[PDB]
This record gives sequence, C-alpha cells and structure tokens, in this order.
Amino acid sequence: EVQLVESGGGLVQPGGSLRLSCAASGFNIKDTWIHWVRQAPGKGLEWVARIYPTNGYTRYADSVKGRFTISADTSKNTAYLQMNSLRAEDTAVYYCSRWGGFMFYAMDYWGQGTLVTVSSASTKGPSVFPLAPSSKSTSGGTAALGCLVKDYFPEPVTVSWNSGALTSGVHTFPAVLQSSGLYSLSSVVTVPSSSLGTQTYICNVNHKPSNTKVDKKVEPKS
Amino acid sequence: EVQLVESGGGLVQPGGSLRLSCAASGFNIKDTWIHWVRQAPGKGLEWVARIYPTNGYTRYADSVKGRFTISADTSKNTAYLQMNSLRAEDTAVYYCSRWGGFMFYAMDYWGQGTLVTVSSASTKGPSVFPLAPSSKSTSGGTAALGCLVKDYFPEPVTVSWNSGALTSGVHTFPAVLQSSGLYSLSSVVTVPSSSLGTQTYICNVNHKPSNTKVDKKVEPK
Amino acid sequence: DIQMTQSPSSLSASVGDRVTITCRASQDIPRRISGYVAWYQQKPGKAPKLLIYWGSYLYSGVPSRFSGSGSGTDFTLTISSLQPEDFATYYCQQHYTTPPTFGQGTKVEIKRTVAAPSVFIFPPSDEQLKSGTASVVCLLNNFYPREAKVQWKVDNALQSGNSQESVTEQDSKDSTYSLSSTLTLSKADYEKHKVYACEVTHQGLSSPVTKSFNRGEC
Amino acid sequence: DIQMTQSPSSLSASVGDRVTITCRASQDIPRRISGYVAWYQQKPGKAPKLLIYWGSYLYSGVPSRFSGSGSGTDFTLTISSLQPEDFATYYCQQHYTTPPTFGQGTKVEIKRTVAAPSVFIFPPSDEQLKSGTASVVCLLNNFYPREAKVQWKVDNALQSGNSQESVTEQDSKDSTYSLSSTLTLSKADYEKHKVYACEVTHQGLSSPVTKSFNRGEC
Repeated sequence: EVQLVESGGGLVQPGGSLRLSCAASGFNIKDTWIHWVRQAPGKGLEWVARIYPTNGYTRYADSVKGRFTISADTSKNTAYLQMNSLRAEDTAVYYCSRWGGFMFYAMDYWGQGTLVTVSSASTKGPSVFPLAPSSKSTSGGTAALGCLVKDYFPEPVTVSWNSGALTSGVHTFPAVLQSSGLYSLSSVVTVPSSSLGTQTYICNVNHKPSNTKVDKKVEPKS
Repeated sequence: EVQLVESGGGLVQPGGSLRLSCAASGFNIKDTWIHWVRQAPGKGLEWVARIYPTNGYTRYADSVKGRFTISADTSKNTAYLQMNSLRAEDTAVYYCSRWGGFMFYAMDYWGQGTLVTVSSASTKGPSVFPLAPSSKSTSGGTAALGCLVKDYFPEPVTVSWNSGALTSGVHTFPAVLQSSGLYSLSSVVTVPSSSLGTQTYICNVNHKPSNTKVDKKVEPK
Repeated sequence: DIQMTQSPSSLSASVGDRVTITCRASQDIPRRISGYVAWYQQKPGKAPKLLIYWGSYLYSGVPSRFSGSGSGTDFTLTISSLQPEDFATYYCQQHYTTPPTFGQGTKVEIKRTVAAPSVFIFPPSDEQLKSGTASVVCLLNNFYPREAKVQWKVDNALQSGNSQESVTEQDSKDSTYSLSSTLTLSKADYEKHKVYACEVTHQGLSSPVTKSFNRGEC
Repeated sequence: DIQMTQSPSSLSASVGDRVTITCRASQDIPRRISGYVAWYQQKPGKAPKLLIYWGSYLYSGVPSRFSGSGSGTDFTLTISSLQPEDFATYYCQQHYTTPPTFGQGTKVEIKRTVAAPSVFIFPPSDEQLKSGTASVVCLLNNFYPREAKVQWKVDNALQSGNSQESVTEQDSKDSTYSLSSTLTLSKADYEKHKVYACEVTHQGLSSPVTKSFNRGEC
C-alpha cells in the first residue's frame, strides 16, 4: 500500500505547458523526498528534479532549468511537475519516485509513469479491424486470431481480451509509426482449433488520449 | 520533548573498555541516523561514528576503526559506542546526536555529552574548604564568599549554592591541574556584606566519578 | 562532469549462468567521497525496480541471486544464477554529484534452445477495404533466436518497401519472441491480385515456410 | 584529505557589529558535488547548536541575525547585529566526504567598555592547614578586558612560581570575566609569616589595588 500514481501526462504542442501530478498514498510526502525521472522512447533513464516538501528545497537537471518547476502540497499528499516551454526532446515517460525511511539515494517506490508527447500532430483514435481465425489456418497445434488497431496518435493504447479473462497466449505488439505519422499495432492470441465459431473472443481497445474505447468481436469469417 | 541522553562516561585505564549509551526519547532511532562526535579538552569537534539502526550500516573515523563499535537496540530506543583498547588520546567529551525528518547532514539534536578520561591515575574526591574574608577585612557593602574544591580526579565537578537558590553573582572557575596531577577549582559568589553572619551560605559539591558529595557551610572564622 | 560507464551494453546468457555487469566512474574522485551506488532493474512497460543500494545492500524482497560490490571507482552487479524472469535492462546510478546520474544500461537476454515460429497469415477485413486500404498481416509466434526474415509476395511479385515489422520483447517465462509483418496495399491493388504469401526464414526451420491465401476463397 | 579552513580563528566585536566568518575547502572539488555545509554554535559547557544547514537554510528557532551563504568552495556565516549572548565558538562542517569534517572553529568575543575588577583575598582554612598545606586565594571579579596581572607577596617577598590562575569564560549577559589566583604554601612556611597580600594591575585601575590579611589576626 505504499503507492505513487502519476497523472496529467499527454499530448501537447511545442511551446505548450503541462502540469504532472504524483499522488502518494500509504506514506506522507512530508516525511521524505520526491523525485521525477524520465525516459525518452527506447532510451535510458534521465533524472529530472527533486524536492524536499518540508522546506521546499528543489534541485533540477540542467536540461530542464528555468522551464520546469517541481512543487508539492503536503495537504494533498501530492507533488507536481509544472512543465513550460515544452520541446520535442521532452517527449518521454515521466516517473515519480521517492526515498523511504531515512534511506537516502535509493529510489524504492516508483509510479507506473505517464507519457508526455510533444508534437504539433493532433490526437486521433484507432480503427479496430479483426484478424480472423480460420479452421484452415492451424500452426504449432493451434489457431490464431487478433485485432489490428490502426491509425492512432499519440501513444499509448491498451488491449485486453474478453475483458481480462483471456491472458494466456496473448501478444500485443509494440506500435510502429507509419509513413502517415500515425501509429498502428496488432494484438493476437493463439487458441484451440476446437474453440472456433463456439468461443467468443472480444478485444477490448482503449485509446485514452482520444477517449476512444472499442470492443471488437473477432470470429471466423463465414 | 525530542531528546538524547548520554551515559556510561568516566575514568578508564589505558587498554581498558567502556560502553557509552545514548538514550533517545520523543522520536524513534529506527527512523533516523545516530552519530557520535567527541571533543578533547580545549580542542575542536571530531566526528567519531554513525549508524543507520534500521539496517546496521556503520561508518567510523579513521582514528577509531577496529577499536570502537557503534550499535543500536531499537527495542530500547538506545544507541551504543563500545570503546575498546582505549588510549590517552581518546580523552574527550562524547556527544551523541541525530539527524531529523529526512534532513540529512544536519545534526539538529545533541545530548549534553559525557566525559571519558583515559588515564592510569585513580579516582579521588575533593576536599572542600571555605573561602571567607578575614575578621579584620572591610568592604564597601559587597563581600565575596566561596568554596575551594581541592585535589580531585578526574573532571568534572559541579557546584551549586544553597541547593540552587543562589545563582546570581556565582562564578565557578575552570579547574586547573596542579603539579600533583590533581585538579582544583574555586566557586565564589558575591553577596551583601550585611548578610555575613546572618544569612546561611552553603556550597553543594558533587564529584560523580568518586561518588563524593559535600555540602559546606561558609562563614567568616 | 562525473558519469558512470556501464559495460557490456548488452549480453545473452543461459539459465543458470553467472552474469556480471560493471559500472565505472568517468574520472578520478577525491578519496572518501561516497557515490552510494544503486542498481535498478527495468522490464518492458514497467518502472525501474530497486535491486541494490549503497553499493552492496540487497533491497528487501529482492532475490538473493543478485549482489553488488564495489572497489574504488568500479562497481559490479552480479546475478549468480540467471533465471528467465531476469530478462531486463539493468542500470547503475551514482550519487557523487547532485544531480545524480545513471549508467547507460545493460540489456540482458536469456539464451535458450532454438524454437521455430508458428506462422499465420491474415487477409484484410471487408470492413477495412471500404476505407480504401488493405492491411495483410503475417504472424511469427513464439520463436528463438530473435533473428527472422519475412518475404512478401503478391501474385509472385516481391513486395519491397511497403511493409513494417514489430517484435515483442523476450517472454519472461519461455524466453521466446513473436513478430508481426504488415503489408499495406490500396483496395484497388488488393482487388487486382489473387495470391498473397508470406515466406518465413528462421534458424529453427530446415527450409522456409510459406503461408498464403487466395483472395475470395475460403 | 578534503578539509575546511576556517578564518579568522578568533575575533572580538561590539554589540551591534556585523560579523562574518569564512570556511574554505582545502582543495578543488569536482563540480556538482555538494558539501551541504552546516554551521554550529558552541557555548561553554554545552553541546553545539545547529544554526545553518545546506549552506543557507536557517534552522528553526534560530534568530534571524544568523545567515549563511556559499559560492564555489567558500562559505560564510554572518551575524548581522552581534549580541552579548553570541559569545561562542562557531564551527563549519562539510559533507563532501564521508566521514564529514569540521572547521577548526572561530572564537567570537564581545568587545565592551573597560570595567575594573573588584578584588578580594581569602586566607587558608584551619581545616586545610591541619593537612599540611595552605591555599591563599585572590579573586578579581567582573572585569573587562581579560588581561590582568596579579602579584603575591608574603611579608613583602614576591612569590614566583607557586601560584596558579583560572579565568571564567566571558559572561553571556555583561561580557565580563572573573579570575582567581591561588598561592600554595606548606603549612610550615605559612606559619613562619605574617602579611599575605595580593596586588592587582588592570587597565581599569589608575593604580594597582592591594588586598591583604595578617595571619592569626582572626
């Protein structure tokens, strides 16, 4: 039940402003130090800022000085990263973390991260198309089926199957950027050749940046 | 109500062993770091050791490695400095202190300190002699009285007057080491000349290392 | 300024092997200044997890197979007995400086026995074709090693430049990969041709495997 | 190793003066390594008190006349308007290294107007004489400056080498000192002489003050 939860991340235009929130529970931020760390897509970790909420002491990485401000509200148990004058190079997943106990220099608990995408391109939700199984398409002893989640922006999308009931044998591929400047991915699942045309398979797609949710039934074509 | 109290200090022969205690109240040592700092007589501050009770991580000054061990007992909320193979040069007041909050690198609360004297000389309590003016001395209305606290070892001694009721105008002098290798000091107080032979003046001397306490009534002979 | 140099930048090793990763300060540092080096593990899609702090202390709940050590300006993380779940990128971090800095990372891959992909081809949906575009998908499932080649043909015409590939991260249980290859065509081009084929070459396959469909058949 | 160089080692100043004290790292330190310099005040017989932490933060409950600053590897403590209660030894502390280290300290004395001592002489007690020794004590009370000269005479014989002096620390309210001088004689020697005198010379006295007693005048 120690937990940190980041919010506030998303698509913003270059030069724009965004405020990230890091909501703590199970401990008081007043008792410790809160940090932000970011990670550009496919890159390594980069430390961004830290604060000691009790006295307001802050430090910053040179890459964000004068543009970003770290702050905190102990009454809300929440820390903030106000990001102004945003640039493409600020595109990353932003993680908040803490130190615990009096154990300095060890980030023991982290949030799940929030993606910040800095781009002039606009949000767009996906179209979802079936990758249909067939009894005539068996390999390695099973059938396969899936959903093609096409033409969205920005990242990310999530895909579940049968509302979370179906997890075994699922692969949701990393998105690829098309020449159109839109993302696309497929999520697939292997299943028994016996299950086809009798078991229901539904992919549940959520693209939060566009408030787009789709449940697509995927079945053998007739 | 945050407080740290040292104990266990005193006289020890060279090569000998002593364990100091640092008893914490108003906070839990499990939530923080406990340090020892010492101060040789007349000298500056010297860092000695530190511990993070939660996981037993310790660090030591070079001057004490292999001889002193810092430890803690979170069930007694107490830290310890086990000092072995003691040397003359380990003579000092030893203070324990903490960090507070998650405010690293700032010793915010300290104990009062406990003196460790490393010597082959034995403990000896003082003799206490009155300091009173001669019968034929005159004054302009203010007179001085006092107590000579002679021939003790080791430091310290404490002196009060009339069980703490007389504090104005008291000076208890720093001890001086005599050629005998024993300390002596005087404590004096100034009072109305009229009160001599009327008011009672008692110096209360405590030399804890020898368990020697004396209450001496001082009047002109 | 002061940086940590991590090596190797990547490695593969078998289950049960001993792996050592190194982190080296970029310059000389005055004696007695502590770096309080920490090691973190990061799996795909997840935040970094603390493994080791202050050079050699094992963080609570971390398996005993991980250990850290340090001497002078050189720190090592050691995994004594590599498990399939230890696929991850490992990072050191130094606190000589404020701000502290991370090593550039070490990607650890689990080596396992060769496994050939299962291969599936999917035609475009009638729903998509309405839009003007057809996507044809070829799936390679649960294979090892990661290297594989997919070739597309449309009525025996080799398609070059109109496909994209995606590869899953290594599976944390079975140490396999899967891969998709997506061919994009206009509706009008799709409807002009019959035979759609994906041919897969991979070390676990003695000869290439081809999956195909004929448009308008079932 | 890395050390802090404190200057001046001592100073005197008047009530209301601005005082500044300086702490310098012994060497060059790699950029971006913080030393989190702290300043403490120590009065006689007491533990150090924290004044300033992390270079410039005022510790809670400390008067606002204390402030700290830093730039590069030079640190300063400033007392804006010196009060009599500020008599103390001030120490800086650095945490570049572990272990951290202290400055050697700065003794701050309060400069005040000249005040002549009041002088008192005390004969030895009959109780002590029994034991074989006679201590004769001369007190100089509540004077400024600290420097003073006490001369002992026994039947007009100047005593040299058989006395010791003690001086109190500066008073935290009136900024004066007091001093004792103790003359030691054997009981045989004490019993051979009559007039015991202490003569005190001090800036505050136009001419020396002599206090005496005659043995057995009791």
